[PDB]
Amino acid sequence: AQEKQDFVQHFSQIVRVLTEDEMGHPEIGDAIARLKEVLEYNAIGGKYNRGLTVVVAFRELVEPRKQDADSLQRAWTVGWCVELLQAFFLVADDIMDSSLTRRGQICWYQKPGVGLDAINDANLLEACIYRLLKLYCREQPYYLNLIELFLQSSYQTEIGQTLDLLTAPQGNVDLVRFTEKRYKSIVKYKTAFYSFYLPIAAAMYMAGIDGEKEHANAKKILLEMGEFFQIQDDYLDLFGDPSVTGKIGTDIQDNKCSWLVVQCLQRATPEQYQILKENYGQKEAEKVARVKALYEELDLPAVFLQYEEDSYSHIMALIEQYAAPLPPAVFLGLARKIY
Amino acid sequence: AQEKQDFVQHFSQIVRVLTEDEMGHPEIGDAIARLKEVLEYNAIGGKYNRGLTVVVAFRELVEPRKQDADSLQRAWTVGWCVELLQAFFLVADDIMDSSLTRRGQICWYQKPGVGLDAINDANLLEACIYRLLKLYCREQPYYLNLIELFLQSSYQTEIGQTLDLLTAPQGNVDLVRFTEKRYKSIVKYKTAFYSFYLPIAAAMYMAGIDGEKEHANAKKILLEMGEFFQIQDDYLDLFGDPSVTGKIGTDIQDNKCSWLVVQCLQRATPEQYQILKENYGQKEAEKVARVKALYEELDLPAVFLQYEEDSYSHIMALIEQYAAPLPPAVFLGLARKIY
Ligand SMILES: [Mg+2]
Ligand SMILES: [Mg+2]
Ligand SMILES: [Mg+2]
Ligand SMILES: [Mg+2]
Ligand SMILES: [Mg+2]
Ligand SMILES: [Mg+2]
Repeated sequence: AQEKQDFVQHFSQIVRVLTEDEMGHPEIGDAIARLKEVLEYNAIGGKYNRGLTVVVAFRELVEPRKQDADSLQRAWTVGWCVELLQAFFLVADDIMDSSLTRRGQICWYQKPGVGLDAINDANLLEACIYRLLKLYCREQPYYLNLIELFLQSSYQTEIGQTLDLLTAPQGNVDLVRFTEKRYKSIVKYKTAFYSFYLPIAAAMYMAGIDGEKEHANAKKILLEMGEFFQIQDDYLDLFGDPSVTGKIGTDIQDNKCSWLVVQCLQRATPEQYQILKENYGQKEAEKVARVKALYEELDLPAVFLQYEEDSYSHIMALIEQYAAPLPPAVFLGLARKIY
Repeated sequence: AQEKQDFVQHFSQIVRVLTEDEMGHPEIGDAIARLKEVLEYNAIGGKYNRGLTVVVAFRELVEPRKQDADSLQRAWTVGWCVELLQAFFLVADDIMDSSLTRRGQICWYQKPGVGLDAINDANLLEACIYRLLKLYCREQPYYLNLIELFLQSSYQTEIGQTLDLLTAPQGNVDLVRFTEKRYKSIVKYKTAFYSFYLPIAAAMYMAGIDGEKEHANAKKILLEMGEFFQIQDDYLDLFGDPSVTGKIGTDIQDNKCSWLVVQCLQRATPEQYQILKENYGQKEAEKVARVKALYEELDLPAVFLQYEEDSYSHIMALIEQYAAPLPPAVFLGLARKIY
């Protein structure tokens, strides 16, 4: 896009401000050096889809007369705050899941000499958000709105992550917990709210669009798009092409409440339920092959393609009905890239 | 005191509001049940010194005409927010230090079926603070002041905890890192700011006392009292009577940048430095006996008693000079209980 350029470049000033700006407090140098390393390792390396969304939406939503360099700089900073929310979640999630890599890189907590100290580094990444907001936006009228937005997004992501941990406890294989309401509930709180609501809502407040109806309306579209994003992600984990996706999938081995397995449990005969009690969550490849096979027997990819078409119409209907007074392009830009 | 009563009782409504109040969202019941268990296990069981300080100071600072039931209830809620900040730090710190117990109880993360999931429970306890503030204080004029106070206290505690992790890395025995400036720096950020500034400053904002000079002045007294509190705590860890303290100390075994060992390193001859390189951080009891012995050879407890008297005069001088326009009783209440 026309913006990715400026977005990554501005990370350097984000880092300058967060480290240079306690330079008149030398006794904390050594911890501020470490915060620089946490930031650099964890905030950089993604695609920045969520950060950039804030910027794109800011550009589509704020009257061009009010888009000076200072404004823009604030929008780039809020974008980065979304990225940092992200980095915080991911560093913590990787520790909890005992992950090895992320973005095909070694997980921060696995780096020699980091280990569980990453719990504190993860907290710091979260703290940094509110530092940047204060530094860049304290005089703006949407300041407190943004602060509350970021805290509510965290709470919701956390409540979502609880549901996820209660549903899929590693070692307590119980496919009984994997219902569709549960599934949709986890996605909503854990993924959709911060991934699809947070960034558009942030741009909105920056634009002065702060009414509860406007936000209720954007939220309806965006949680629905988040649910599709994640279902598509579950589907693609197994049936995607790794070269295209950049991802080699392991949902089955990791015991996930994937959409695929919810669907499968709704469509299994008892023999199949047991075939799935037998192979769900084994590293061994033939056990994994066996589950995939079961998924294909029951035409789950045809189910997915059907779901993908229905949901596309549904989102477009939602847009026609709830976008206004926002430009529909704000939503459709995102629909086009996810679909 | 005349208040402890009401403070613990009000925890029940804190819990009601944080769990009943998403009762019209059933799909998240099971996670809200878990949040209730996190709250109950981790927020209860301390002495509540920091929570109660908010309440005591609110009572000493707000004109009695403005202390209705609603006001008081808000002060009890902010007290609890300080307790929850606490609980958040402690649950996370125990995971990072691999602690077994706290408050002679099993650490939350060690409870069967919790483990590293406690990272998310700890984050939730933090989120709860901002939920309570919104629920109880959003219409008050000090709302945003409090929010910023709690976020800055966290950032500072975290930066402090970084310094601590960089200074005393478990397995990288290097007494070289344990200087006095370092020591004082860790205490300040890691302990004093949230333990002694946060609660008085919170009561201040609730009282309308929001000027930067007033807060700079309270901070001077309170960081100084925090430094004494912690030095006294380091001293008592080893030389305190466990029956009186309720604590059996293990700073030496756990490789701490204790005040005792900073002092010792300033007063060691090279033979002694090596005796301390030999015994600092061993579980084995005679190695511990050996370090204590070395501390007594160099009259560290006489050093401590001297420090305790000097610092007492110093705090009183600080109070005479920086309390106004607050009632000195706000500070002296706290001086009396710590000294
Ligand atoms: Mg994960
Ligand atoms: Mg996870
Ligand atoms: Mg996936
Ligand atoms: Mg500890
Ligand atoms: Mg610690
Ligand atoms: Mg101690």
